[PDB]
Amino acid sequence: KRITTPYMTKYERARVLGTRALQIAMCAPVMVELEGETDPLLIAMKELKARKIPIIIRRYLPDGSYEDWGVDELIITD
Amino acid sequence: MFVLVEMVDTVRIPPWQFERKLNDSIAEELNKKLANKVVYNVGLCICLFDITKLEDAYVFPGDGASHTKVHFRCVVFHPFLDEILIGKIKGCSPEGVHVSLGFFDDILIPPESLQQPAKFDEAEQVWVWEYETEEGAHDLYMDTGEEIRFRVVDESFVDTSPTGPSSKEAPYTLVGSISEPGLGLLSWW
Amino acid sequence: TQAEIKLCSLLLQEHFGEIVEKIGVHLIRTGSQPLRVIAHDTGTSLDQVKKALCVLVQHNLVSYQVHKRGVVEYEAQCSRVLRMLRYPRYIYTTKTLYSDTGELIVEELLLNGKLTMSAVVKKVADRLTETMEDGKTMDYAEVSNTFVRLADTHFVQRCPSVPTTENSDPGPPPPAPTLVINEKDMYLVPKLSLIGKGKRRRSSPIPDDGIYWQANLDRFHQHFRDQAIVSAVANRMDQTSSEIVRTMLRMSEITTSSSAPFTQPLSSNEIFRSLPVGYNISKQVLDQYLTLLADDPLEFVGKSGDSGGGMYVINLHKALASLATATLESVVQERFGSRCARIFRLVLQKKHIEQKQVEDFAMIPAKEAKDMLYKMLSENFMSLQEIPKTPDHAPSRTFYLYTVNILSAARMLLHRCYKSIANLIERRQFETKENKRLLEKSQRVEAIIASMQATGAEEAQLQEIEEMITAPERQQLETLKRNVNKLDASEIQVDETIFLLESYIECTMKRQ
Amino acid sequence: MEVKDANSALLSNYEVFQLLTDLKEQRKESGKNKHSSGQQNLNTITYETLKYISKTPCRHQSPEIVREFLTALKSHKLTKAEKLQLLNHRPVTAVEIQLMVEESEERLTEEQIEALLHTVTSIL
Amino acid sequence: AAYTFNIEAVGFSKGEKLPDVVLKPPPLFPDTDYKPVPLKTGEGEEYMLALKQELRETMKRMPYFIETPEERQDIERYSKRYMKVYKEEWIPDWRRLPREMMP
Amino acid sequence: FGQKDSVCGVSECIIMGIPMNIGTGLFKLLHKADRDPNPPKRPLIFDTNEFHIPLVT
Repeated sequence: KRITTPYMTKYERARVLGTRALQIAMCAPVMVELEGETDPLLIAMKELKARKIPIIIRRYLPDGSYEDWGVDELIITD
Repeated sequence: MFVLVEMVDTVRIPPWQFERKLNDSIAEELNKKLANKVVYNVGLCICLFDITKLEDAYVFPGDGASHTKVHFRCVVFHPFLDEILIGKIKGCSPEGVHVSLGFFDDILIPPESLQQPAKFDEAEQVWVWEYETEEGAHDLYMDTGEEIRFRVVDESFVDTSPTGPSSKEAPYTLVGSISEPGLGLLSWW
Repeated sequence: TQAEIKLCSLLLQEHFGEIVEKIGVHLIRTGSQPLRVIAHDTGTSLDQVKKALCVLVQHNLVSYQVHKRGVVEYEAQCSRVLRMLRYPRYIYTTKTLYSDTGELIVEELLLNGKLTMSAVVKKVADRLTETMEDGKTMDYAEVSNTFVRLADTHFVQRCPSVPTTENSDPGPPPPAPTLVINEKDMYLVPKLSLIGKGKRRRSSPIPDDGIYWQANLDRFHQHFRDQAIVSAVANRMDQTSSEIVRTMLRMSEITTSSSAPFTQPLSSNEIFRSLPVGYNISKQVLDQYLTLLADDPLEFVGKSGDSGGGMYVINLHKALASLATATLESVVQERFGSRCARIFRLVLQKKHIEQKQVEDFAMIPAKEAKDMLYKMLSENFMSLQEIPKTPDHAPSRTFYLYTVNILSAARMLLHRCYKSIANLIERRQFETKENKRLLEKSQRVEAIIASMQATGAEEAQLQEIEEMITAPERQQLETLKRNVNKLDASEIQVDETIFLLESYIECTMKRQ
Repeated sequence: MEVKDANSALLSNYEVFQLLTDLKEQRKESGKNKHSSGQQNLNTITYETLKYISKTPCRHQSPEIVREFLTALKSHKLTKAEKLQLLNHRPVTAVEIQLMVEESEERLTEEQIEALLHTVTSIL
Repeated sequence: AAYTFNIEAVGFSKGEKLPDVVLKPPPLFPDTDYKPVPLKTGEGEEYMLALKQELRETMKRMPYFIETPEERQDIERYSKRYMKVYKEEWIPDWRRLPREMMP
Repeated sequence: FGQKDSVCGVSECIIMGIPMNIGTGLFKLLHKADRDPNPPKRPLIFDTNEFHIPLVT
């Protein structure tokens, strides 16, 4: 089982959108059907709202044990 | 004369290659990086053999490319000591008989390991050997390079790097012997 | 003592191996450590630590004590590791003063470290069989008769003995048996009635158990100091005076400490009686010799007495000071030339001097005197003094007095000698490593010539090794062999400088 | 990069032949891009290594040939590296098995050497 | 050019004969005028030279020499078993050694 | 003394130019590539253990 918080924190949201917008700024395949949006940060936020970002967050507890969370299974919020 | 060498490595997979299965891309990127190069203490890597364990694909900060740590095995031209090979002759020299081995070029035969009844040239390039009854002193190591059979007795690693302030010798030299009975050209035995 | 640690690393790696020299170097370098931290600070397995510590404590290379809470803290002796180098001189001096049996006894002692009397006489009787032939076997009794002659002369002594646990705290065993050295039974040999014969290696319950023997290296150092002072007198005065000095040291052998500022006084009436009978001498000429050696300003002897007629002592610390001063001036003479050794002896005798005084006294011009002065300052032979006028200590307003201090220069010369032997051992091992392929090929061909040499050795195979390609590189094998022989000979002969320096640095210390 | 094992297993040249043959089967469907000189190096070393091996006597061999070859050769008191060279070079006379086997005149009797030649020529 | 320190405080009151500007660094091994004194030979000094070589060849075969094991060897050879020599193992006196020495 | 200073603290992470542990550096990201860990191995034909009983006794 996994004991940490099920909400995506604001730091996890910031870095997932950062790494995903950086990959979309290079020539990565976009998972959602974009509609003429050019700025890759907007494309990353549209991927985040539709839950398709291929990132696994590995949260390190300070003793050394870790937990793998998919981005599609966190509870994102405003 | 080929061995497996278990190596680990970090392979930077660029992000335009995410549409393709990771095992094919790891193999392609490792063949683009290890082929035809001499690793300092194991020898000359020919090509990848297989990938045996493939750990998790981190994304480092500041780059979108996914790095992953790969356990693999690779075939390597590393002939062990006292081993018999066959290869062509490139040319002769005052230092000895430069032997090509197909892909690999620097196999040198010293004069001290040539066949003993003749060890010297008449200020001519091509090295000679003398037998009394037939072909006295006119036998020769032709530069067209018919296949000879030799025996590696020494290998040497130099760490060929730009020595001195910045920002052509061979890193894998291999010295053999030919003086045993039965060796030499294949036309002689 | 970084030079000492490097030399001890080389000597342990040569005479014991790798995973024992790691433990020896760590014990020399850090000091008193318990057993678990020898394991942890080195990184090896614990069983290798146990085997390494036992093979070190066998040869008396590490000591051990008991402390609070029951821990055993080991400690290596750097001096005892350094004295592993003088083993051929020990084996040569026991062959000099005794037979080949007394040679092989001290050989088995220095090789095994600690043996019992029965084991060492068995091994000597076994190893003398190859030296003899035609049915004659060596027996134990004549070996034991030499062993007790060594034990009487104190070259061989007994190890520190275990305590009797039935008398000493009966109950649970302590972690370490707490060995104690008994002054009484050092040289009391155990009697043996068991006699026998040595096997000729055909390939086809102990009364003195626990009594172990070790070579007493301090007696060998005393004998070497005796030979040093004897050769010094033999080179200065005469052979007869040297034999008188040898007789005085022989009478001073068993009666004084190895470290004493002045030995026992000797009456000349027993100096006369103790001389070997080959000399035609009288009492009066002996009195002349003793009073003319007392006239020497080198002062190897002193009067120190008036009763009983001729009362005479021999000097120890002044003699070792003379020998160390001769070594320290010999190295300057051979390194810089005679005209600089003149300046060194001048700054030695006049205890303090200046530049103009050197140029006047030495008959050596300017730009060649000061050159040699400053070369000897750059090599720590010769100290400055700088008597100051003001407390500003400025160079413009003072006087510089040259000074030779023998102690600091002798310590410096010892530090150079250690690194010198370390460099020679480095060069020998480098040549053997770079030629080990030809060495093993020569080992193969001598194994070929060695097998069936006695039976059925045809002369054709003697040519077939010469027909083999080892014959172009037999030149290289001869070059390698003469290089290794010269490096081993120099490694031996630097120890003569090392001992003469180490005796002086040892005797100028008090240990209070 | 880091090497866990410099010498992990010895290879017959047939395994390397089969490896480069299977590498040729899926290559050259999309040519080089002139973005790095890595594809040039891979093409040259794969081509020239296969061209060298294709004149050795390790062509026309199979897995089960090597299986029965090591099976028949198992009972002769030889090392790994000698059986490797005997598999690679296909000796046909007796002068070269004197080379490929160390102390040939002391371990192997002349009849055993002839049986070894027969064992080699009978399978390959 | 002029210096921070005054040359006159160093010397050179004439102001001439300055030390020359070195072009090439001095060689690694300067030539020395003198040589070592040749060695001492004799019928006693030569016996130590042979005994010292006997000490190495003996103590490498004694059981006190803890062998280092062979590591990552490439091929096994029939010439390898000529090299390998089995040797009997000495036993420590456990009464003189402490208790923690026991395996 | 030779006292070794860590670069785990925030200010020296800012000095040495490495990303710090607070904030958006406390975790690590992973890419969810279509991967297959422990893939099947190519068989060794020559060097197996069953064909190579050792020579020495």
